[PDB]
Amino acid sequence: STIEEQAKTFLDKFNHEAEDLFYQSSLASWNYNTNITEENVQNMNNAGDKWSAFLKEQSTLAQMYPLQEIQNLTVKLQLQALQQNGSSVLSEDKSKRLNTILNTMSTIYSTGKVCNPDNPQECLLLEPGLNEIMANSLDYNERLWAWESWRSEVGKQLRPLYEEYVVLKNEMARANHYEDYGDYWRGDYEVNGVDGYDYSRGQLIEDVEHTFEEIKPLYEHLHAYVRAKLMNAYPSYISPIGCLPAHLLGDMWGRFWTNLYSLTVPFGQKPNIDVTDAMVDQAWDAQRIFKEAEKFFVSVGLPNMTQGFWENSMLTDPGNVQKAVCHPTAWDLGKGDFRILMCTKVTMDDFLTAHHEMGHIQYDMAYAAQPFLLRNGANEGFHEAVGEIMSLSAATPKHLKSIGLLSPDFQEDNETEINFLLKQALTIVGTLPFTYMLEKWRWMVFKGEIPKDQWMKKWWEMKREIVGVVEPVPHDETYCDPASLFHVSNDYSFIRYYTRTLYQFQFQEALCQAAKHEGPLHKCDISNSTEAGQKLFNMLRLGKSEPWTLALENVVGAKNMNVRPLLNYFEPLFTWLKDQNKNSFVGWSTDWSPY
Amino acid sequence: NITNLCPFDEVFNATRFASVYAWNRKRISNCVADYSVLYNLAPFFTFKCYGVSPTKLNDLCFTNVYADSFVIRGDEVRQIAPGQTGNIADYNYKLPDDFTGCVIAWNSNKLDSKVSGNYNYLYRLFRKSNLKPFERDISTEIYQAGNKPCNGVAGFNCYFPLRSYSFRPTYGVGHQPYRVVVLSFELLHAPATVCGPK
Ligand SMILES: *[C@@H]1O[C@H](CO)[C@@H](O)[C@H](O)[C@H]1NC(C)=O
Ligand SMILES: *[C@@H]1O[C@H](CO)[C@@H](O)[C@H](O)[C@H]1NC(C)=O
Ligand SMILES: *[C@@H]1O[C@H](CO)[C@@H](O)[C@H](O)[C@H]1NC(C)=O
Ligand SMILES: [Cl-]
Ligand SMILES: [Zn+2]
Repeated sequence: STIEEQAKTFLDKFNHEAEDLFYQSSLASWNYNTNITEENVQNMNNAGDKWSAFLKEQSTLAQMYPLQEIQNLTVKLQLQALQQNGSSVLSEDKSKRLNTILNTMSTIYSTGKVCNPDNPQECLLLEPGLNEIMANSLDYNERLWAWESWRSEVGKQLRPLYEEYVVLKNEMARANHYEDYGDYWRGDYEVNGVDGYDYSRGQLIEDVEHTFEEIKPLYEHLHAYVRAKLMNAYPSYISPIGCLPAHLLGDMWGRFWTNLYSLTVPFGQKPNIDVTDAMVDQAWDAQRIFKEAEKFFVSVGLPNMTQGFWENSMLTDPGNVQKAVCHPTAWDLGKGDFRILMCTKVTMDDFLTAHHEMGHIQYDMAYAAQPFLLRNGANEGFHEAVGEIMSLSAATPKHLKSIGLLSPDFQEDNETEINFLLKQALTIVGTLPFTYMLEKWRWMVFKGEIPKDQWMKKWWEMKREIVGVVEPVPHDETYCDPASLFHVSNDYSFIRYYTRTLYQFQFQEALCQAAKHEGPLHKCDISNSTEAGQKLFNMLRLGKSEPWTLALENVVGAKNMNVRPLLNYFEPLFTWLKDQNKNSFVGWSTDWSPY
Repeated sequence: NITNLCPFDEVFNATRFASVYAWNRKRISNCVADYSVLYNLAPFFTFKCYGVSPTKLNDLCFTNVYADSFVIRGDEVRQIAPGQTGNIADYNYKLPDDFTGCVIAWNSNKLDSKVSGNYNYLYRLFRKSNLKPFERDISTEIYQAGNKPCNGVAGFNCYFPLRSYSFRPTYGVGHQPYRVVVLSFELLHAPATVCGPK
């Protein structure tokens, strides 16, 4: 028989045994995350070890099918997913050395704590307390201490570890026939093989930098508005022409600007839309929130939730006897098992989180008829972009009075949509220059374009130039300011947060045309529209089997990542921001430093 | 006056169903065939007759009746039909294309699913050629997927042909077990023994 027909036969054997061993791992992972027990730890660790021992053996067996005499692109896609060596191309003493720096980094990050210089008995961890100083404090020197001491204690311990981490990850990727480790991360977008839908790994860098040039008119008007409003909370500390100090942006790293809404609100006397107080008067519970979420998905023609959804999911915090990990998660266990783990309070944010995690289940339910290695998103940004356009329609005042949570005699004016859209751009637009330069710094560290004696020199030369954020203190090369973030210490690709944000409004504007919506894009509700649900489902059904450039064309009609739907969304905000920044300098000077 | 009923209670209301590769055939002859056991319909929902009418079952009289019983998944019940292609239809149980008879299927999840997995139900995954209609292949010979003769052992490009089902109750429908009975009506130019009630 031919070597391709021996590969179809090998994958038929694999798909039967991978689907059995992945269910046992996922069911043991579910039982721990709902019932934290040492026996539930050993069930989770043993079922996940059998699945990793199986996937290691089948990776070795898949390498005997050369991937050169195989012409079906469907068979070729799941062999190369299984032929991925990873760290097995390295030597065995360096494969344990690379795993040593990776486990030490998460240990220094999670168990690193900072003690205040007033009392030595009290110290502060990051996630409680030091996140509360960076979010809610309005004193300059109080959050200047919490910003600097997190980077002068925990970022100092990660500097000699990160220089060894880059070298071994580059040895791993060069042995896997890439250029560097940043080239291996860009391989999630490589679509070599299909005519008319090709995409190279270097093409991602050029397409990210091209879309970012159009965000800068919208972003530097948001930067000029936030800076003019932060001159009232911290006077004699902000320059009218300078950058923003890094410890005043609402969190530890300046990743999101969402905690700046108390100071940058346009019309502060008008309250936001919050149907949390309207929920308790109608006596909503966690079941009502989630049945109104799956009512929304059948209105666009997607399926309702399965019988085993309502029998096996955890939709409520089970009390202080049953201890569960209370993070909202959608679970695709395989073999028709779809569960959502969530500890749902009767709030507006849990009502939109219910539409988020159900948008993940509806996408897991759609590609269930694929082979096992093709059951994922089209790329890494596709899956979170689908869950984000469901919360986008559900939070509209159109949708919120069609289910009866707003009053029928409710009038929305222009002094509330600016309050809505600016709160969005603090979260959505305010994270895109952070996401773009943190990957552009990492892509050049792996490429060797930044030598290790100039890491924090070009980290702050790019933070001034791209984000418009200045350092409050000088930093030499003993600091490692990127690795103070979770995703840099824990070895995660970060450009998926950039591409998801552009896919989200590309997805939303396409389903908005199909629903035939009247006016502004931020008022779009795709509910009661089966043409918007059928255009989405033709992408959701493919999973990982087609090009992501082809799956993007099944909804949007274009083959590439596009930023014009994002700028169309914030168009009433951009008009109001350009009128407000008339007496102020729009832009920053990278020469100004606050020290 | 009624006569001896046909033993369908030891077919449908059994406790042991077969694997689909080793399906159990039962010959039914010389009795009155009461097809009004359809009143079990609330678990017994699937009922599809080919080549004969469902209501005109007692209108016709037959020589022999073959009942074939096994367990498949929920997503493979569509393969128990004339002119179908799949894993079950090609290597496990093939219906004729001119098939006269009925296919009865029902969900068996609260009877054939274990929390640790029901690994007792098997199916043939690999075979050198498609099955003939009503052929039963029960061999456990090592399938040769490549060009080496495989030496009677399972290794690279040499697979064991039979795989299991591993039924668990938290599966979705389509992976939950379904008990299937296939009734096959013969006319062998003989004294037609199997008749409906008059
Ligand atoms: C590739 O393989 C799949 C399943 O093995 C098959 O359905 C398809 O026809 C093959 N060819 C192409 C061009 O996709
Ligand atoms: C989905 O299931 C719910 C729960 O019974 C039901 O009310 C609804 O009508 C179903 N929708 C469809 C389209 O089957
Ligand atoms: C769909 O339309 C019906 C009837 O007009 C309405 O009651 C319901 O609220 C709508 N659902 C939405 C907008 O989600
Ligand atoms: Cl930083
Ligand atoms: Zn999500």
